[PDB]
Amino acid sequence: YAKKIRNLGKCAKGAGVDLRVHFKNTYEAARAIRRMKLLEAKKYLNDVIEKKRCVPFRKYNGGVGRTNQAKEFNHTQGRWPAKSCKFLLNILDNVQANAESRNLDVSKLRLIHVMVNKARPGRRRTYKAHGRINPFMSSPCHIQIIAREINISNQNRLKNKSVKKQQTVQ
Amino acid sequence: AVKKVGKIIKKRTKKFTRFQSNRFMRVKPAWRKPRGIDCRVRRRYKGTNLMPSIGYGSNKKTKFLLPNNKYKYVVKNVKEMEPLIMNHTKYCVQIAHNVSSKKRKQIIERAKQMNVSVINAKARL
RNA sequence: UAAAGCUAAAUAUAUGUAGGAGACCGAUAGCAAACAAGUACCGUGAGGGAAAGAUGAAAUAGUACUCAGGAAUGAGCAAUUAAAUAGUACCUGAAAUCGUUAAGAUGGAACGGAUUAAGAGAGAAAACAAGUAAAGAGGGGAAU
RNA sequence: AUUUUAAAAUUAUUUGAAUUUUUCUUCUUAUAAUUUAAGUUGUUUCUAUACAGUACUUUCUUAACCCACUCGUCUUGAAACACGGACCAAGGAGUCUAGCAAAUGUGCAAGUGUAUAUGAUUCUUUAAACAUUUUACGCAUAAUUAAUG
RNA sequence: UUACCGAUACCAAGCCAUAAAAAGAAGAAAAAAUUUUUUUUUAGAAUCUUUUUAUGAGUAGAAAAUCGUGGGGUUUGUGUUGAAGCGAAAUACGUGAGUUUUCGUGGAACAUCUCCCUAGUGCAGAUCUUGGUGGAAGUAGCAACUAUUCAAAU
RNA sequence: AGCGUACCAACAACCGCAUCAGGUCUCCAAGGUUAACAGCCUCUGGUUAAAUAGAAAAAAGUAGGUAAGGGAAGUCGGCAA
RNA sequence: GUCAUCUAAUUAGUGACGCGCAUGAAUGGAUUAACGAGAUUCCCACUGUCCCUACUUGCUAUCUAGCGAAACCACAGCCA
RNA sequence: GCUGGGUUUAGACCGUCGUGAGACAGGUUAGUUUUACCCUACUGAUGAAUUUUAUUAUAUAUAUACAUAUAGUA
RNA sequence: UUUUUGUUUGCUAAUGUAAAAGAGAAAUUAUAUAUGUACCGGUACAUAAAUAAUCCUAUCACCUUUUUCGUGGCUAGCUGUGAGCUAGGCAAUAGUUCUUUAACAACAAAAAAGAGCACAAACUGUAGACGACUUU
Ligand SMILES: O[C@H](c1cc(C(F)(F)F)nc2c(C(F)(F)F)cccc12)[C@@H]1CCCCN1
Ligand SMILES: [Mg+2]
Ligand SMILES: [Mg+2]
Ligand SMILES: [Mg+2]
Ligand SMILES: [Mg+2]
Ligand SMILES: [Mg+2]
Ligand SMILES: [Mg+2]
Ligand SMILES: [Mg+2]
Ligand SMILES: [Mg+2]
Ligand SMILES: [Mg+2]
Ligand SMILES: [Mg+2]
Ligand SMILES: [Mg+2]
Ligand SMILES: [Mg+2]
Ligand SMILES: [Mg+2]
Ligand SMILES: [Mg+2]
Ligand SMILES: [Mg+2]
Ligand SMILES: [Mg+2]
Ligand SMILES: [Mg+2]
Ligand SMILES: [Mg+2]
Ligand SMILES: [Mg+2]
Ligand SMILES: [Mg+2]
Ligand SMILES: [Mg+2]
Ligand SMILES: [Mg+2]
Ligand SMILES: [Mg+2]
Ligand SMILES: [Mg+2]
Ligand SMILES: [Mg+2]
Ligand SMILES: [Mg+2]
Ligand SMILES: [Mg+2]
Ligand SMILES: [Mg+2]
Ligand SMILES: [Mg+2]
Ligand SMILES: [Mg+2]
Ligand SMILES: [Mg+2]
Ligand SMILES: [Mg+2]
Ligand SMILES: [Mg+2]
Ligand SMILES: [Mg+2]
Ligand SMILES: [Mg+2]
Ligand SMILES: [Mg+2]
Ligand SMILES: [Mg+2]
Ligand SMILES: [Mg+2]
Repeated sequence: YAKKIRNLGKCAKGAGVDLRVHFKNTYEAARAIRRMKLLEAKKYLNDVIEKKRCVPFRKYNGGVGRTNQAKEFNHTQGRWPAKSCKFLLNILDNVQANAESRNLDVSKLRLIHVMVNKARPGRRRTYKAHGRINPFMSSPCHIQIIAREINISNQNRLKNKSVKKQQTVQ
Repeated sequence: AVKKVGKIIKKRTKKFTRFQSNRFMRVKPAWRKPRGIDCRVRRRYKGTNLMPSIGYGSNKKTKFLLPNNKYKYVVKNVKEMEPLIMNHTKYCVQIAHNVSSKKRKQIIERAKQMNVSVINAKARL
């Protein structure tokens, strides 16, 4: 994992190797999640899956609509990336399980590192124009998630000068 | 600008970076001299990168002296250390980057015996 | 001494096989082909014609087991190894590109040069202290 | 390590002159010193009674003042409303031989080059190195003429 | 009528290179200590050293000095107490190509500047080749064939 | 005697670089309306699928409709309807 | 091109005229019923062609879930 | 943005010119009008942020910029 | 509001100033004249006329003794602050400068004292591509 941890005893990690979900949506979801208690994050994910709360598309915001729920994050654009959300939820669950297996309280766990890297594209073919074959590739991803339990010089002359200054002030 | 320290004068502390090395990744900073019409650098327009030139060179007398005032000498072995027994105030040892730790230590020890300065004693320390 | 003929040797070999070589090439190089290459695949056909090597000393060390998972996978207080960010897409793993974190900047570009500045890192081999003394740890060389 | 000397100048002396009678009057006889000669040395701090700090060095970072137009390219002229360039990595272009030339190096020199080829007590390297029979040929040493010459 | 500001031009000084010119095959100086120790040097590399003066634009081009890469002969070395490489650097050196070093990775080779020998020897461009990767962009779009819906099962 | 005998025949099995609205030969051929193997609807057989669904129902587009009074005054031209 | 004709008006159309830059006889000339997805003009019918646009329907566009390209691109992107 | 009637591709006809292929700044007819999803511009549609920033006064005739100002909604 | 110390896992104590060294200064108005003042724009009398070439405000530390006057508080006295007068003779020494650490504003901690909205969701349709708006 990418993060500098020091003590892995208070941390619980979870990974997703090559996910069949779009890199951008998933990234957005991750961003939305970040710096949150694990349970709260899970709840948020659930809500998004049921189309109650949206994730704000702030980075990859090209063409994404203009939802009502985006006002919650001071933004205008937002979406409900279902499959991606589900994937993320699964990973969260895994992380939770891992934590349980150790000795970490799930209530005091915060997501300290939610990384989404883009995996190698799954190549497919699309057919265009005047007999033209074009790449119809997917954008798979790796997801890395880390949860964590959260609760000169003197100089004599210089000294003299300082003293003088003090005296002056007085 | 100019960087006087002792009698040691350095005319140009800044590196001369290649033209446009800051504009395209593919172009490294390593100085290359621009050729061809319409260079701007070649033509020396105000505001562009400067062209390294012989005027910049350091006085023949202090040239390869480092801040210490000693010419740096690279050392791979004790035998090599030895040419500088009669020169401890004028050349300073640097131990080769590829020397194994024991050998380095030995070299350092030798240097101390000789009173010769080591500029990189701390490698693998 | 024509209008009949034969005849070994030296001489030539980018073909084939078999040897031996190099101041040769080192996987975009070298044969097209270091690998199930004239193979896959394309062309009605004559023809055209690739890409693709490397884990480790040893897989007779190729991931046991536990937990979460529909499963993949993940995680481990677990496990092979010297080493798994050597996990079979496996040596090294650059750049473009992208992610996380931090710092900073931001009124229709950005970067840059010249000169400072404030930060933020780095550093002591010029950037102070030779020697003298008390006593430890070492190393030597010589004299007889 | 003798032009950081010699002289100039200046200071305190010493002998003789001068018309500019003058505590900087000049020459000159002699001796010491000094610097106005003969390119900056001294005093006191500070860093500092420090081993790296917030000081000092330097890399990066933005600022800020002033400046700064996309490079390559063909062109009288490119920032061009000229073309090529999305980006990056690797590959990617005056070479090799034949004969001639001048340049220069080297050996030999009216010669020179041992060509093929032979010979060896030569055989991992040895496809090189060595050796050249107990008037070869090249180029040069002579030119000139269509030509017998 | 002055005064002032104002160039890479001019002047004064330094330093760098180039060109030329002078010229060159033996010796103790000082300081610190306390008369003797300690601290520095004690030079002589002919394309070299010392000094002097003048000069320094530059495309096409020419030349010289360097620098680096793959291999060779020679030379003296570095490696599992970790080589090459790679990434970041560095009170680093060089005008500069670069060189050298530190940390991290790496896990096996690597140099030569001692001389010179050889080359398939240096890239930002060629609508360059090959392989990769972007912004465009989570956008265009996934609109012929009249049309689906409910319940259950897996 | 031997050989062929599955299945597809395009709707995704063929050729169109593809599970591409294209192309590709032949036979069988129901009721109604009707001149009609036309078109429209139905029975037998076959599907209810087609590189997507859902929600909204702006502009704009595209395939359509319909427009008072006028009737080519539009436009190169009654093109289109 | 002049006279007619068609129109409220005609560089069009038709019928004449003809010293015709440069028409003309199988380079076929002149005339022709029928035929033509032929070229041209006028008339009637008919209409959103137009006056003068309006409303409306499917399918797209639109938003969502899912998936998901490309051309192009020196860097980029306000003007006088 | 359209239209494509002409001009200015290939088909074709006539006239003149050319031995001819063909020529015509002579005539006549038939002849594919591709792409916005980029940036800006414009038209509309949301919408944060804004202390070296503000202030035409405030306060009980006197004061005070050597001063006020939070913010969030509406 | 006052005081104290500080600002020498991504965090969980916290710093920034285009400008402090006295950053001192409120008639108005004309420019071939103004300003006051007193009467009825007019008259008379003053006044500025190098107007910031000025004026104001600085340094009197100390504590104690003899006080005087002003201002602010509470029920003539008391206390605090500012200014003068009189007496006591008292203090600062950093070894020659290296900013004269002296301002403003924000904070953070410590003690002390006092005292609900909005979005969504459903609904709406005066709105509308989606937001947004209009509603409930
Ligand atoms: O020219 C002399 C000299 C002599 C000799 C010697 F005679 F020994 F061969 N050799 C010299 C050399 C040398 F030849 F290399 F030995 C160089 C320079 C000077 C040399 C110098 C004179 C100055 C002192 C050094 N030797
Ligand atoms: Mg030019
Ligand atoms: Mg140019
Ligand atoms: Mg024969
Ligand atoms: Mg190959
Ligand atoms: Mg080891
Ligand atoms: Mg590794
Ligand atoms: Mg290996
Ligand atoms: Mg690897
Ligand atoms: Mg400018
Ligand atoms: Mg031109
Ligand atoms: Mg061209
Ligand atoms: Mg281009
Ligand atoms: Mg290219
Ligand atoms: Mg290359
Ligand atoms: Mg010659
Ligand atoms: Mg020059
Ligand atoms: Mg190397
Ligand atoms: Mg080459
Ligand atoms: Mg390149
Ligand atoms: Mg080039
Ligand atoms: Mg390519
Ligand atoms: Mg059958
Ligand atoms: Mg069957
Ligand atoms: Mg089909
Ligand atoms: Mg085919
Ligand atoms: Mg289909
Ligand atoms: Mg009508
Ligand atoms: Mg009518
Ligand atoms: Mg008309
Ligand atoms: Mg009209
Ligand atoms: Mg029609
Ligand atoms: Mg008409
Ligand atoms: Mg007629
Ligand atoms: Mg004729
Ligand atoms: Mg016909
Ligand atoms: Mg692309
Ligand atoms: Mg046309
Ligand atoms: Mg034609």
